[PDB]
Amino acid sequence: VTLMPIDCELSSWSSWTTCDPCQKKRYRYAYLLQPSQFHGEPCNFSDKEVEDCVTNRPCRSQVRCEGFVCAQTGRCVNRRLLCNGDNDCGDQSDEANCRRIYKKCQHEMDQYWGIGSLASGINLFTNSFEGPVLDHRYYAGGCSPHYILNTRFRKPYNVESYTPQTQGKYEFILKEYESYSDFERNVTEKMASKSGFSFGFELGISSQSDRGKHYIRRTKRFSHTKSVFLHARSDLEVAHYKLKPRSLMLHYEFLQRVKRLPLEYSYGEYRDLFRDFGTHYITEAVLGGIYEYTLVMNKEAMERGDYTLNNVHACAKNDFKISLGVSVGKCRGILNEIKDRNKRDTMVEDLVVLVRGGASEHITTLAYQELPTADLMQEWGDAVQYNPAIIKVKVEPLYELVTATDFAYSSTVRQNMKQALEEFQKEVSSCHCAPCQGNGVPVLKGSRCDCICPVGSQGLACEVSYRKNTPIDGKWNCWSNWSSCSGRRKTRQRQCNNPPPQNGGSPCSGPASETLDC
Amino acid sequence: GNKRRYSAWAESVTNLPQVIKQKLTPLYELVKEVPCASVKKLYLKWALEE
Amino acid sequence: AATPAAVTCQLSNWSEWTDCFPCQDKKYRHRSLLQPNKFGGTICSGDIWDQASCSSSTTCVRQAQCGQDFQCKETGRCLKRHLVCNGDQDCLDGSDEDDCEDVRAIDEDCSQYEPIPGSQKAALGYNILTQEDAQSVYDASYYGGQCETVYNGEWRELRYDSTCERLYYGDDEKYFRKPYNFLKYHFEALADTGISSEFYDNANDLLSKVKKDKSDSFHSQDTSFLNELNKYNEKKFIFTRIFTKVQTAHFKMRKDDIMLDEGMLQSLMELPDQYNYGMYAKFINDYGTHYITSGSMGGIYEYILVIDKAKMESLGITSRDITTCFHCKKFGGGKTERARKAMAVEDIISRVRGGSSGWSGGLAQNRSTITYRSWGRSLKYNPVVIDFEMQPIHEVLRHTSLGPLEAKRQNLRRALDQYLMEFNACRCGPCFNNGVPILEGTSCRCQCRLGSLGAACEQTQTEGAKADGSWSCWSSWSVCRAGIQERRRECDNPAPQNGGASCPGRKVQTQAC
Ligand SMILES: *[C@@H]1O[C@H](CO)[C@@H](O[C@@H]2O[C@H](CO)[C@@H](O)[C@H](O)[C@H]2NC(C)=O)[C@H](O)[C@H]1NC(C)=O
Repeated sequence: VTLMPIDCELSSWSSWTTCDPCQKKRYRYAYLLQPSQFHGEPCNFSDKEVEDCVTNRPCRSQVRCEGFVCAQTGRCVNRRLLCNGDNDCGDQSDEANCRRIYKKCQHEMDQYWGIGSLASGINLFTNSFEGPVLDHRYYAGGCSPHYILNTRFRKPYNVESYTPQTQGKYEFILKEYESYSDFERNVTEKMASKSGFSFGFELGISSQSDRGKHYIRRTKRFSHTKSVFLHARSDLEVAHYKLKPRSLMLHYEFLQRVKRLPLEYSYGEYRDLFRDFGTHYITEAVLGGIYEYTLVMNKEAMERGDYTLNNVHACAKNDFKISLGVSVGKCRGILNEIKDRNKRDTMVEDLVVLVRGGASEHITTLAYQELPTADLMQEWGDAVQYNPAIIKVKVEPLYELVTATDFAYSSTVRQNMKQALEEFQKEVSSCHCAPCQGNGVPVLKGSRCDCICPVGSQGLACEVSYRKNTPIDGKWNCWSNWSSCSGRRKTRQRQCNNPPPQNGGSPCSGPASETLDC
Repeated sequence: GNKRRYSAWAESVTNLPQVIKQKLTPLYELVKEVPCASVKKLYLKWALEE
Repeated sequence: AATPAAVTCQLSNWSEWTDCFPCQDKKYRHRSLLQPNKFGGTICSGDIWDQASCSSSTTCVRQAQCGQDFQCKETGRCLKRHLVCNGDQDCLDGSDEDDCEDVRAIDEDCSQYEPIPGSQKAALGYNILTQEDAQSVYDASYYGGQCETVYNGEWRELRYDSTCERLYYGDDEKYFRKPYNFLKYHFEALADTGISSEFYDNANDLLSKVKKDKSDSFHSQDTSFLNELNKYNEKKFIFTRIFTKVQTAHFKMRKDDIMLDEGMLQSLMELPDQYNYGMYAKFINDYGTHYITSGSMGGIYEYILVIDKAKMESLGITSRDITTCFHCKKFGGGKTERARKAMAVEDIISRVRGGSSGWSGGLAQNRSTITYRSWGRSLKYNPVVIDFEMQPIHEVLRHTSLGPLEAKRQNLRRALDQYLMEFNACRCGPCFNNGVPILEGTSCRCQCRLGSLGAACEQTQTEGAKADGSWSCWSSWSVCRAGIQERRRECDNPAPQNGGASCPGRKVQTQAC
């Protein structure tokens, strides 16, 4: 069989760690040794295990709150943020039982459109949003007037600026190429010969020989090649967002999940943390939308035509007359004719379209195969104001949120996150997968790996295509372990997909080998 | 581009204008109202040079 | 292949009644499905599962499932007490909101925002054997007293005030209340389109003619031979594929403290801690083999068109003719034959998953800027679960607020392992011609693609075409004589009929004793 399903493999357990003095629990975990692929069996969702403990030792109490404590959330909030007219808890505790609530933001104020998306962490290795890490609805007062057009906004406490730095870059490149070549010949041969004798002597003798020969040859060959490349792209930018550098108010959920992290290092918990919330958070971003269109046409026609003819004639007549008469007429011929015609017509077309940001109406109409009307591009860019994608991102790793202001043992947790994150970058890399066929890209998807098959390819491994051969791009295998310290080094065999096969495409990226101080 | 589209854009700019011409002042001239402000202003000058 | 025969659906005898469960006053018993009805034949009227009223002679000693937590009367949902009188009915009983003297016990002023539309399907269980929604696993309507909202980026909706001439967008539905079980519900407008189109057309023609003539006359003899062959071959192949995938949401389900649906909760507590296959089988059949924990919400369109045309024509003729003269005699003979064969086959599949019956039908009929735009508009209102990740139904238990449940969880794992290889579609017989076997309840179908007809898709309007094999069901486990057990399966249900693909997976399976 061509395919062979490969089941998930994951390691034997770690040791149990020692009982966590605060969590009164102990932990155990396993590493994903091999993701399941090609419809292999998926492993049980138990790469983590947990146990309860006796309290072999106490630990530090939860960090002192000098402010008010929000009853349900336990958000430590400043006493100036009570009776404020705003919920600063995610709960009414701040405003609960206030004798008088002094509404500061009396006006009608909108939140910045999509601002709460940016409070989500991202998995940088996936570039995909995760659970909320920051609370962008916490205003902590504020109520400075921020306007966009006539619409006035209330900025989150966390956000330093959200400002409509509008810009747009269009780019159109059309390249059409034609070649034709034609070749013909016409060629002809005819030969005729006669020889006869007729004499009187009494006696009479006569002889006649007839020869005719014709040869004809024709050849025709035609090639027609017609090639079109059309790449169009619109980069639209609508707002600039920056997070404040300092004293961020975290989201409750992230706060608590951090609170539950073990003080002893055990990768499984920080792994689950990243899988919930990801690895990084967005300090600065450019918000807008992308449209990108790319069509490839190759039209190749060839014709070949051949004609061959041979003709031969022979007749001979010899007659002797002296009454006596004898005659023979003897004649023979062969005709040969060949016609041979071969024609091939091949058309290969592919299109890819890609859109981000805006309303679904505009997104899909732009997802049709026709280049858009300027009107619909206007309508799309109008609607991107309200539902933009994130074009540019500048990120900081999530551990930079872990701050003593919020968490006991902040340094320890921070360091654990660094270590865990480093291991996480290894374990979640796509390098681990078996190679796709068909120039497919393996996307690791938790414990199993999916081949994103290109346009014109199908099946679990992209094994189905009508194209006989197409360039296969090279893919790195996983980088080696760290070389033992006398200097530090890694290597990549560029092997996992071989770059050369099937008119092999690009070689892999550099570097093939990476070296460092220990 | 169409006369309408250019016209309408040139209208909209009045409400979402960008900075297009500027005369700059060095950022250290703003180091102010902080402890050791006078010293930090020199160290920020040097850091801008760096 | 001639039609296979019907078989009657067949069930084993009843298992014995379970002892009458003290809290439920119910006896239970199960049959096992020894044979579905397969290719027609008598369906079972018997169900696989049966339950009967029975007084237990013993009290519900366990009824005290919860202490300090507030437990609803109707249902074992135990709530953290801040939720009592919190203003939101946190169980179907509503008792947590009953007799609440303290109106200021309400948690927050959230209710103006309605729940995310379409959030309910993310709650429902999934049955991988039938690809059908189950009952709810998650409580889709539970907020835990929290007021997490979600910015609906498509909130814009034109309104015209005739009295003003103002043309404006109505603010309504600018946000949705996120249900507690959703960790995230990222509105994110994406589209990706991919098209390929490949045309291969080849035509070849040959002619070959021989004449061979001899005449010799004084008595007259004259012999002529002709051989001529003409042979035409044409093959025309068109394949085009369009995949346009639109996304509007990414949603993820919390891995912690999953608030099970009330019905699921009850049904779960009713399960015995001892293994009883019938009970857990019923549970899986109700809530599905699998529950979902990752989502995108989207519309999808796919268009596939394949046309093959081939024409082959041949003529052959020979003659030999001969003559003897001076009385005169003439003879001749030879072989001539003529044939033409031609065929064309064409099919299209156009399918849309997305937000309106009218426009999704229209776009299934007719691809255009008009149907793409109007279907995209319709996706504003009725997006669909376009992709999801899932886990076995038993893994929720680890993640529930309840605790270990590990007896139940292991029982459910065993039951699943069985159920997946009892109600498996493989046990419906060979669907020929790439028909899909389906086992619903106790009964089988073959779903036939349009070329095929009949109970097994067996008869075909044309006489033979490439159709793929499929696996038989796994045999029983061997005895494990060593510490290892074996299981065997063959790519013969059906065999690849005309050299279609051999089915890809393992022929042989092996297992720890
Ligand atoms: C080979 O001979 C054919 C037949 O004469 C040529 O094609 C003809 O060309 C004349 C003049 O251009 C036209 O008036 C005829 O209509 C053509 N007939 C056909 C059947 O094509 C052909 O051009 C010649 N090719 C070469 C290379 O000499």
